[PDB]
Amino acid sequence: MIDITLPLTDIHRHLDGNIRAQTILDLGRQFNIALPAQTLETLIPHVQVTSTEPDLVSFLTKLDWGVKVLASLDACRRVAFENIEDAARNGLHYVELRFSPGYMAMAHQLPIAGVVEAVIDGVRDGCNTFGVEARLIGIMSRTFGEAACLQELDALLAHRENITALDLAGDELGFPGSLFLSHFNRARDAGWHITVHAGEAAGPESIWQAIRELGAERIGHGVKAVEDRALMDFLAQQRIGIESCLTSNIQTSTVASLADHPLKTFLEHGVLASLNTDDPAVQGVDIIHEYHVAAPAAGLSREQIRQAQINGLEIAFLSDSEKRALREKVA
Ligand SMILES: OC[C@H]1O[C@@H](n2cnc3c2N=CNC[C@H]3O)C[C@@H]1O
Ligand SMILES: [Ca+2]
Ligand SMILES: [Ca+2]
Ligand SMILES: [Zn+2]
Repeated sequence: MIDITLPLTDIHRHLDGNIRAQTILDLGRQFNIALPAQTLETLIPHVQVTSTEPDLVSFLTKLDWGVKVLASLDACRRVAFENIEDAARNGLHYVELRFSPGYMAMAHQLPIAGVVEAVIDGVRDGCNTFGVEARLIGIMSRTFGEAACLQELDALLAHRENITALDLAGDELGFPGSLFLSHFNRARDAGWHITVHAGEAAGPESIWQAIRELGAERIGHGVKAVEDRALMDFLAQQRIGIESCLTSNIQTSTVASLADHPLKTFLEHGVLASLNTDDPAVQGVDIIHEYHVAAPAAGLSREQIRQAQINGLEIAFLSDSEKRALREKVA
C-alpha cells in the first residue's frame, strides 16, 4: 500500500525520460519534424518499452525521440511543466527531477545553459500551479564522453543556485565513473549534493568508485551492491541512499525477474533504499504501479514497502525543516 499519512516521493525520475507521447506528436507537428509514427498507437513502440530491452544501452535509445522534438527552449519549458503536472497526477508530494541539458539540447543544438534555465522556469511554473514540491538534479550523460559532460557541467554551474545535485547517467560500462573525477571535484566544490548511477550494468566496484571518488551521497540502482557485504555495511552505516527502480531494472535486463531483485535484501540490511520510477513515459508505468505491482512482485512485505516510502524522504536532498514540513502536512 501507499501510506497516505506519510509523504510520497520519487527521487530518481528523469524529466527527459518522461516526455509524454502526445507531446512528442504535438511538438513534431509544431516544428515539422518527421516522426517514425503519426498516431499515439503507432508511436508507442518507438518511445516506450513494450516488454524488455536486452541491455542498458538498448533501453537508453528509447528516450531519443522525446528529445529529438525539443527544437526550442519553450519546448523544454513545456516538458518541464508537464513533468510537474505528471508528478501531481500521481499523488507525489515531493519529486527530484533529473535531466541532462546536453542530451535535451543535442538534437537541435539549443544553448545548453538555456535548456537549464528553461527547465528551471517550467518546474517553477508547475510547482506554483500544482503545489508539488520539487528540486532539480543536473545529469552529465556519460555516453557522450568527458568533454561533452564538461559542457553540461558548465551550463549547470551557470545556474548553480537553482540546482540541488549532480548525477552521472547513461552508458555505465562504456564510460566508467573513474573518468569523471574532475567533474565531481567541481560539483562538490560548488556545494551540490551527489548521486551517481552505479552498479546497474557494472559491478560493485563501480559503486565503491562512486562513493569513494565521486563523493556520492546516494547511488542510482546499486543493484550489484549485494555482491559485497562490506559494501552493504558501508551503505547502511554511512546512510548512503539507494535509489531503487524496479520496473526499470526489468526493462534494462539488469535483473531477469523481480523475484530476484535486491531491494528486499537492502531493507533487511538497514540500507536506506527507496522506491522510484526512473523514466515513466519510456517504461509505461509511474509510481503507483511501482508500489502496487512491482514492489509486491519483488517480494516486499507491507512493512517493507512502508519503510521504502519513508526512506525516500529520508534520503531526499532537503533540509530537516523541509522534510519536517512535508511530514507534518501529510500526517
Ligand atoms: O536524463 C537523461 C539521461 O539519463 C540517462 N538515463 C535515463 N534513464 C536511465 C539513464 N541512465 C542510466 N541507467 C538507466 C536509467 O536509470 C539517459 C540520458 O543520458
Ligand atoms: Ca506542496
Ligand atoms: Ca507534529
Ligand atoms: Zn536513471
